[PDB]
Amino acid sequence: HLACTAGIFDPYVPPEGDARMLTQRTERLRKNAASQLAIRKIREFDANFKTKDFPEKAKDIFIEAHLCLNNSDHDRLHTLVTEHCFPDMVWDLKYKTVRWGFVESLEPAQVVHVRCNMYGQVTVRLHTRQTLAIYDRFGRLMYGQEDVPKDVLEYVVFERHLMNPYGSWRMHAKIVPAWAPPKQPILKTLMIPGPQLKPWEEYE
Amino acid sequence: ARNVLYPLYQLGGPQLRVFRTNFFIQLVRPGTAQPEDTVQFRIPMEMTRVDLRNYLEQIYNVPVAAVRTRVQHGSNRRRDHKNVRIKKPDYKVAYVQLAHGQTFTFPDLFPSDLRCPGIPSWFGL
Amino acid sequence: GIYTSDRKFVQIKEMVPEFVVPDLTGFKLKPYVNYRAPAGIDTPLTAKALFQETVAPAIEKDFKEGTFDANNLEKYGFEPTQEGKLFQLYPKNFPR
Amino acid sequence: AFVRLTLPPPKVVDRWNEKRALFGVYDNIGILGNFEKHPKELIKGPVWLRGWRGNELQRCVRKKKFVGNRMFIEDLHNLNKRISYLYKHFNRH
Amino acid sequence: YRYGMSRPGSIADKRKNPPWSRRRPVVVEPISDEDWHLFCGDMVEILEGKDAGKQGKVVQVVRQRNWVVLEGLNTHYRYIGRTKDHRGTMIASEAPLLHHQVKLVDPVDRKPTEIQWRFTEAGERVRVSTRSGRIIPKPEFPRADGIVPETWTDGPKDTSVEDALERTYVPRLKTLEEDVMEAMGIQETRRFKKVYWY
Amino acid sequence: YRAPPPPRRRPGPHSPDPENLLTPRWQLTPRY
Amino acid sequence: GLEEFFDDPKNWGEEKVKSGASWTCQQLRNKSNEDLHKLWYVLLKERNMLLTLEQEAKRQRLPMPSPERLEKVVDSMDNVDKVVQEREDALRLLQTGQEKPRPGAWRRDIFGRIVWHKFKQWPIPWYLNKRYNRRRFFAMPYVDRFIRLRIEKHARIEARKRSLQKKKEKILHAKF
RNA sequence: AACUAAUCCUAGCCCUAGCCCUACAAAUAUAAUUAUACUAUUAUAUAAAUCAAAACAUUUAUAAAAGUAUUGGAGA
Repeated sequence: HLACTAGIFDPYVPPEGDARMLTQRTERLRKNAASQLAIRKIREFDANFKTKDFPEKAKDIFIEAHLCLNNSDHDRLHTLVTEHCFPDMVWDLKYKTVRWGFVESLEPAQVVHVRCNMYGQVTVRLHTRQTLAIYDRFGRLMYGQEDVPKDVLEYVVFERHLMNPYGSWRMHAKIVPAWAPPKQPILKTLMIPGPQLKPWEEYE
Repeated sequence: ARNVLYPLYQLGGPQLRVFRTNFFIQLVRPGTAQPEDTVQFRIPMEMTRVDLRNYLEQIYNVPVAAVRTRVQHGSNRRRDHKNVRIKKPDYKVAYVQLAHGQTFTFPDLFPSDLRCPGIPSWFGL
Repeated sequence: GIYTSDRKFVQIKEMVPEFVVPDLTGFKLKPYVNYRAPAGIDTPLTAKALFQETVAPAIEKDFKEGTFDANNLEKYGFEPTQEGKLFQLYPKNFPR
Repeated sequence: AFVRLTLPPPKVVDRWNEKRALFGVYDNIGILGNFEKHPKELIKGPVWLRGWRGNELQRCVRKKKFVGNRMFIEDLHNLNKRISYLYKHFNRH
Repeated sequence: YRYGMSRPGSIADKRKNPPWSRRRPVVVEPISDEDWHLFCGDMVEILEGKDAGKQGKVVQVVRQRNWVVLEGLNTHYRYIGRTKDHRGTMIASEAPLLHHQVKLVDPVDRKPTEIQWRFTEAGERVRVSTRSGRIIPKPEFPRADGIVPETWTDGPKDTSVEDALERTYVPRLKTLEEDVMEAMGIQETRRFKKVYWY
Repeated sequence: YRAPPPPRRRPGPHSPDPENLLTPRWQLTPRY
Repeated sequence: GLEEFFDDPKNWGEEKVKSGASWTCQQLRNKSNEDLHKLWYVLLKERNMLLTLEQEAKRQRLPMPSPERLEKVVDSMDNVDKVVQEREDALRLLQTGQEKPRPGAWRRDIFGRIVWHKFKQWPIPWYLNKRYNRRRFFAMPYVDRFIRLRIEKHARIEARKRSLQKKKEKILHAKF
């Protein structure tokens, strides 16, 4: 049984300078031709789905999901996110302790584009400052700063199974814009191994 | 017909006719190198070489020139968990040479980010 | 065949089975049947059904006409003995 | 020796169940019934020891007589052999 | 042999129930064919479990363990494709539900109403609610193999529909062997000598 | 709970069945 | 023909071969005696070809395409035999009344048990056959002890199963 | 916080009660399990002893009246 589908039905293309930017909201109205028919499909099963008010509900799930990581609330996190999202979030955090906090959001969240036997997928735009610090099994710090805020802009996709009566909005994936800055480097150092050769072979 | 009683024949009795045949045969790729006309067959232990000739000639209309047959002893070395010897079923291999200049060859059946490792790629923070 | 005295094999033609192979040309039945074809409820044949299908109609016609007597049981299909038939129902004298 | 690492399952006993609550009723059948039925008549068990008691040899001997006609040949022979050993010990030592 | 979620005779089943297993037997209350009321495709409400109170449709029934399987209910999470190269992806995997953990649903009123088995005019047994007596018709479920009898198209070695349904038997006082002789006209005048059966 | 009915011995004449194998011989005598 | 021993060349290498359901007993009953005889060979021919392919698959250590085909053919052949046997059985009772095709009777073996003895064909009568008379159909006196053991063993069997049932009941009480 | 090990509850049984019982094919007593001829085909006397009599010899069990009258190397 699958309650989510990997990938995005229609990939929204973020425009450079959107962070600087009413305005963008009108662009959705201009682009409602592509998305409003999709919005109707979510509305048909729900009828309370509005692009203006959806981000608040989605934002709570996104923030809550990250909070579960601090407490390792795997059971809670499963409900918050779809099955596709969960493996990425927690697999690499095994035997690690992370302190995550949410600073005030820089800009209000707004729905960006939606494209759904029926899995409604809604793209949301979020810019928020957060704090991250990950430590080793021994407690040694390996990544992030305990009390320094980092401003991150990302687009988050939630997915709900419209057909199922029990279907609910769960985070499915995050769309990363190319203009987004690179992630912070790790504290530890890595080594790129040299070419491996047999005794007969010689270095080149 | 196998695992059945055949009617006893006495002088003046009818010819023995098997209207329905229980003998089941399978063509096998020859393990050893044999002449192309020669064909290997696995047949029930109660079937005679003459029956195979009649069987092929009547049911399958296959002309046969010569027949050679052998009985293979099944290995009983294998034992189960209870230490009871397991016997491989004994089978008879028949080498059938085709007639009328026909030649046979076995058909070809079944022709995270590298820069940031250990941190889940989901995090953008 | 028979092994006689002097350790000599003498094949007997009658004891050698002959495979009677029917002609499959014009026969419409094949190894498998359609899933489209509905299955038939099993109704095993019994002596009562066999007698009713074959023997009953003759007697019913004869009984109304009155041309029935005990002596003529063979007339309606009774076999006093199985001898003379190539296939004897009892004792069985033919192979499967 | 080594001992269980877990407690046995809890047992709950009802002391006012019909069997325990009504145990012994009619034990005064003789005095309260005009002695028409003796309380020994209320004994339920093997036939050869209903209203009777004795030592093992007496019990075994009484058992043989009561159901000897219904005893298995193997059982009867085994009982006889056991009685023979018992007889010598009690009646000669 | 302890019946499990894995189909009997599977590789996992052999590991689960080895021939030398001598574990404490599992108790499953025997349920008669008349007593049993749960069938695949029946909408039922989970009395207890992870998803208790959520109505679902049955998709698999292991009557040996009195287990009813609901798709998308009593569902846990596990990794699909977990391998050396890839971490793996979470999937939703159902867990067995015992018969007492579910009850049939009345179509008119959605509730877990106790039912009693009784026949109908057509003769088909139908479960009838003990309270608010109503007829719960047998649900329609597709064939497990996925082969629709009507849609099936004859392949090689498959007879046409008409040929199979043709009846050619003519009742007569002759066996198959005799009938074959009559059609093929085999003639043999020799007769076996008397055989002393004993 | 209520106690079961008291055990009672059946009164009145009772005639053993002569044909029955189980019944002892002495119970079929004229003295009986 | 040799080609009949093998599957269709087009089907060779395919994952499966499309086949329908096996012949049911009722349909075979509708078919005539001559039709039933022909169908037996048709099923037999398919069965032999599938057997030949399966044996080659085992040698090649490869999967057999559509193994259900052999099962369907075997079921059809079994259904054919009983339908033909039913007609043979019905006629035998009508003309002779004998409930078994082979002459037989109930006889007592040397162990004291009563077993159905199937008669055998002989060219000479029993009294002129010393070897047949040599066969023993009588129970020795020492079997009387065995007969008592059989009655006791039957009684013991009832006790053992009850003990076995009691142990199973412990599971019911223990689990619940 | 260590290796070897250890831990478990039913597998089942036991005694009484109840109850007499009347539960595929093919091949076989030939050399059993060898599809048809050979070659006729067939068990069993008291149970004893051991044992007890400290050996050993006649001898040594196998509802109440009553272990009484009796019997016994009058002894087990």
